[PDB]
Amino acid sequence: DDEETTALVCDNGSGLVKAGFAGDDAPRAVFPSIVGRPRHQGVMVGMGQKDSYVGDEAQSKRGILTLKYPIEHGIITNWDDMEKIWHHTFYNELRVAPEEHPTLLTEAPLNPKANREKMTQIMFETFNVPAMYVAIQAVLSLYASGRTTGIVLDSGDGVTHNVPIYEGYALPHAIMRLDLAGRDLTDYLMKILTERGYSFVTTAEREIVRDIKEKLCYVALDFENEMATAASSSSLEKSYELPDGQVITIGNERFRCPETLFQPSFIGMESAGIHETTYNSIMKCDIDIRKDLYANNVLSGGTTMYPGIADRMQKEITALAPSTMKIKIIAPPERKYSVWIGGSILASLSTFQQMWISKQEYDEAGPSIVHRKCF
Amino acid sequence: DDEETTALVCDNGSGLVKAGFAGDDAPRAVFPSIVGRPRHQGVMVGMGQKDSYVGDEAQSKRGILTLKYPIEHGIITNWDDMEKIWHHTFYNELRVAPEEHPTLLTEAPLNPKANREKMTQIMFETFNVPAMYVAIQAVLSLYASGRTTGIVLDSGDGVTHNVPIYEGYALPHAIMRLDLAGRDLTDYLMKILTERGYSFVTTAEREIVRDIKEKLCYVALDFENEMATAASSSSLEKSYELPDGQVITIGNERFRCPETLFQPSFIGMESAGIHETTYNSIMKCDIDIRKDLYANNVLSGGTTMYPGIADRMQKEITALAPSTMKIKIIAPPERKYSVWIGGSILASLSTFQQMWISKQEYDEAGPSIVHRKCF
Amino acid sequence: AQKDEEKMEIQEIQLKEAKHIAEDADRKYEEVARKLVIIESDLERAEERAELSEGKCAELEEELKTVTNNLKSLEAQAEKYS
Amino acid sequence: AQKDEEKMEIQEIQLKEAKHIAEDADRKYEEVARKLVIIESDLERAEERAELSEGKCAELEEELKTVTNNLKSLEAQAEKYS
Amino acid sequence: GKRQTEREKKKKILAERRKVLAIDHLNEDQLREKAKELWQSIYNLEAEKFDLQEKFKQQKYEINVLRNRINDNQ
Amino acid sequence: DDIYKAAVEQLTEEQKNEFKAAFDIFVLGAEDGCISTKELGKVMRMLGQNPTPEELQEMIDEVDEDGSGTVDFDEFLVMMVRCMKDDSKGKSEEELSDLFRMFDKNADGYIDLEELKIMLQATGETITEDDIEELMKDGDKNNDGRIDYDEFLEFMKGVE
Amino acid sequence: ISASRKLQLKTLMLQIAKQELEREAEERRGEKGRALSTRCQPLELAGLSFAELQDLCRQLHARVDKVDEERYDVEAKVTKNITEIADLNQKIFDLRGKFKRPTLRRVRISADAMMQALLGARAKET
Ligand SMILES: Nc1ncnc2c1ncn2[C@@H]1O[C@H](COP(=O)(O)OP(=O)(O)O)[C@@H](O)[C@H]1O
Ligand SMILES: Nc1ncnc2c1ncn2[C@@H]1O[C@H](COP(=O)(O)OP(=O)(O)O)[C@@H](O)[C@H]1O
Ligand SMILES: [Ca+2]
Ligand SMILES: [Ca+2]
Ligand SMILES: [Mg+2]
Ligand SMILES: [Mg+2]
Repeated sequence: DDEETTALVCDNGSGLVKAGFAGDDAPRAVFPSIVGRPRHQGVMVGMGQKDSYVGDEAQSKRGILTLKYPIEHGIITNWDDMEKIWHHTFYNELRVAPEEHPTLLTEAPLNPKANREKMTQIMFETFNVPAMYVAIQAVLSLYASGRTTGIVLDSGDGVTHNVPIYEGYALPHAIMRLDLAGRDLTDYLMKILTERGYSFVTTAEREIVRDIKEKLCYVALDFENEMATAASSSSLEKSYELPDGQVITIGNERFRCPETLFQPSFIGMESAGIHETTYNSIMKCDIDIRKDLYANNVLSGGTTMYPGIADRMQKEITALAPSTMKIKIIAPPERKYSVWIGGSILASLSTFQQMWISKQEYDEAGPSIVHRKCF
Repeated sequence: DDEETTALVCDNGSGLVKAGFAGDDAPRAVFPSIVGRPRHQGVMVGMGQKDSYVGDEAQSKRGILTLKYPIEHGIITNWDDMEKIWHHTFYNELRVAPEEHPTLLTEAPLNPKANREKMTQIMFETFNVPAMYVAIQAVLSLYASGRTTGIVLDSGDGVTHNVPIYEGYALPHAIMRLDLAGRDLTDYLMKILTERGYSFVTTAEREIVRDIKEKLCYVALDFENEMATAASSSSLEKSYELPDGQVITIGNERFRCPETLFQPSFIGMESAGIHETTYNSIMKCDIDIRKDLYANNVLSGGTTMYPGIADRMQKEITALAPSTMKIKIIAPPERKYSVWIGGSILASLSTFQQMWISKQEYDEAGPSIVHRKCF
Repeated sequence: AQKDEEKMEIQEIQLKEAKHIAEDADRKYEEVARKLVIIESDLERAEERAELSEGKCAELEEELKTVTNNLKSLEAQAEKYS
Repeated sequence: AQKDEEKMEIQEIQLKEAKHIAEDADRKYEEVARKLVIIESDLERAEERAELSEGKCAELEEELKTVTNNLKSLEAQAEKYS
Repeated sequence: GKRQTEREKKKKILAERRKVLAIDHLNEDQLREKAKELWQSIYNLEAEKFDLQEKFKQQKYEINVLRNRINDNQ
Repeated sequence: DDIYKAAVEQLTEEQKNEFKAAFDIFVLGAEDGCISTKELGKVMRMLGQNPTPEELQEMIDEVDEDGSGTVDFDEFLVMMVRCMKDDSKGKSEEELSDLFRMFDKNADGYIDLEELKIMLQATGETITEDDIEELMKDGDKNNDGRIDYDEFLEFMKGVE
Repeated sequence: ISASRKLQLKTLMLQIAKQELEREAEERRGEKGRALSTRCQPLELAGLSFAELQDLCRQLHARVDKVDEERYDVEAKVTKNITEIADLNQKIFDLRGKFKRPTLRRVRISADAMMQALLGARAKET
């Protein structure tokens, strides 16, 4: 590289911040988005103890911290912590001053306006970027698949949203946003582990339960048969070693944790599972583009990485859909970073180069410029 | 040396007072902390007989004195005698007036407040030091090892306490203080020696029993096998010459005296041994720092100098702990003075130079300043 | 006086022998301590190498599991397609 | 005679101190040697474990590559089916 | 807030650094003297900017060295 | 430390023989003929001071750094200069950092073989390839072909 | 082989590095002088009346303010960089402190003082 100017494709997310320069294949730095103040007193003098460890540093000292995510469900609830996370991301994980780089944030659909306006105001006043643009997290995941149609189910860690798109024309009346995501699955797993004796309570042990969920849980092809099998044999019980020994054995908690996605009544949510909100999102579309959406169903986001979900979802939709249509579920192996790869592709386009919100435009219309033509 | 001002690192302890200027390797003057008034009448006139011999002088005239320690279990029970001991330490063993030197006392964890407040009031009113600071006896022993984590078992002569520390953040809810220590082992040895015919009763003969304990006793790797071996062969019987002749032969009293540490039921104490209070102190800590504490178990204090204790303790903890974790026991050869070496290191730090309790601060808030920010 | 002279002689002899034994013991202690530090560093290096190898092994296990599941699913789909 | 007796007593005190130093140094040496033996055995076992883990990792790499090739072939077959 | 407050503080500091230039009371010779003073001031500013650039390159090198040391620690 | 040799630079090793002259008053009568400096210091101590053998052992270990057991006069001089240090640690550590920056002209933060070899050539010292690898291992402690500021300082530790 | 020869080799390396540092510092000061002579617009003080002098002073003051803004930005960047360098040096100190603090014992009396006391005034080199 050299002259010229590259764009910063940041992607706030909720659970893992993924960032990197535009035009690559994978994000340069991926690290949890947690800011944890120490909670004990501290007796050693001169140890160089900081007041807040952010990012991946607080996943190693988590034994004496109180980690707290600054993004609850897509929306940002603690602006100071989010500013700290952004500052860390720019200066220590990429080491590029923001004064010389455009930024491309990402935002979930149907989010509060004030969140987006505050985001752009921060990026323009504190970090003082040249130009920033905010994009919907599902259109990027559709970019990365190299398609131009299809209905994308982006089940992140904060919020699961399902944006249908045809021929490049998004259908704003058919977006079905559901707030069940990876975090609720972690909490439900932590709640059902107590049925064997293992109690995880501290906010640090939520990370251990998350690791258990990632490494062991899988989505059952048929729920009742698995419940019957796990209750008779013992071929499912997989063991796992805690960060201090005392291995634990997970029985039928393995496929009961991610089953909450298809039956949100487990955690008390009323709505229908991710297998039926996709069909409802399709049926709201026009009668002539339903075949294409059926054939190009796209999966993205981290939580769709459970082993065996691309078959359960296809079976469910085939049960719901008319018998003639072909149901195909696109599940690329690079699912987790699909949104960021799409963001890199979009930022690398020449046609897109004039859509950025230039700073002089913000100076003339204020932060409310984001809702205007420069979307 | 020259200009400038050096700090006095005193360490009251209970059984041996260790003192010396900050920045050296070993304490300058180490002497027992006993004050013994004469008890007989005295007929020679003009012999220059004093009314109380303190320190190492009363270990040579102990034949006609009644030695009495001024510190029972960490706490100080006889303030006049303790003041006398401090006066001797400052003026005759170091020969430096306290008006020109900061002091750094040490105190066991979980001690009564009044003891600490009276200590600071004495140091500021009678000896009139410029500034004094009180530190917990285990953090210093962790300094001396050059670590920054680890759980330190500081089995002194008065009280055995077990302070776990991680990354410089002490865990106040996991301190397990047990009052079995070297003095109780001396009393138990003096009590089991009577099974062969040797009766030691006088407070002067307690010193002889202490010497026997130091020179002969050792900790058995396996207790039952040693009890069986000592009851059949005679390869263990080691003899020792009293201060007047009449050698004595110690049989299986050799490893039964220090075994009380791992089975406090011998002296009627209910609690569990030093092998199980360490494991309990670890298990109270968070689930993510237990591996580091397992790997960095530190021994300190005088009573942990028994030949063969660093193997018995490791065997016991390995029996208790999960099989995967690695158990390592740090036993530096300079165990006895570990607390004082750590105290010297702490007093020599530049970052610590503003933590002293300056005299004007004491004048403004009274002796209760020690519990405040200047801990 | 003769008793004292004999005692002085034997005391000097045993004193010199003990001092030489002490010198030998100190030298042996120093040498073995240095060798112990060396072996301890070697043990630490072996431990870290083993840890890295085990981590890579676990990652490879996960990858093989995922890809084999994909193969099974695709084979079932191919049979249904025929 | 009295003066030489006093000096003989001093010599005996020095001999006693030499005895104590010799015993302490001997204990030091034996303890350090035993610890070194234990550390050496542990280091050898750790290195053997690391070698075994490396072999396992190599085998896993082979399996992963083979299954990846098979998966690609079946993906092409499924496209033909489509 | 503070970021917009930071921008306002920066521009006000620059305005204060802007000297009150009045030439309605000085002859052409004094005008040339003031021009010489301003040219010396901009010479000092350029020297300071070059020193800052050199120190910034040094600091980038030190940052790279520290990153390499951290990678050694990792 | 350096002033002792500087004032004796124009003279030869006779000073050590002169030292033996002083030793001829106290510790004349050496038997082994090997490294033994504890005797002279202990006899110096025996004139009234408090007995302490740790300092003498430190002195007798400050000479032997090659590890072969041979202690040349140069090792004794190194013991003398490193026992008393005023302008040690290569004067200012800031100068050491500046020279390290000079070493890494590529600004990568890791010193490879080429950088150190070029600096050796600039110095031009005749050092054997075995000695070259000795220096490489002394600096590159983890032996991976890279040297950071800490490794360079450790290699340049006690180097003025 | 001999420790004194290796010490002399290290000293020669240090002196050579110091000489190269001085050479590069002379290069840097020459570059600074050349850049100062180039970037700074020379003062053309011939044939200028009052009004053009006022116009020139105004535009040059504006340019001075602009370059002052740029230099202030670079100064802020340098201050942030040095603050980060100090923070990371403290971090490395935390990662490499502990036992690396200088543990020194004063029982080792200075040999110079001991020789002076025992020998009177005939131990002068030490
Ligand atoms: N391999 C995996 N298997 C199962 N769940 C995973 C896996 N990787 C990540 N997850 C879940 O997905 C979440 C990360 O989702 P991510 O896509 O990073 O969210 P975001 O959209 O905020 O970036 C984690 O919290 C975790 O619960
Ligand atoms: N070499 C030894 N072997 C066994 N026990 C010892 C040894 N040295 C000291 N002790 C015991 O330790 C006690 C001294 O402990 P110390 O660490 O001085 O206590 P404090 O913490 O009050 O300083 C003595 O009373 C003695 O019983
Ligand atoms: Ca380099
Ligand atoms: Ca290296
Ligand atoms: Mg996402
Ligand atoms: Mg103690």
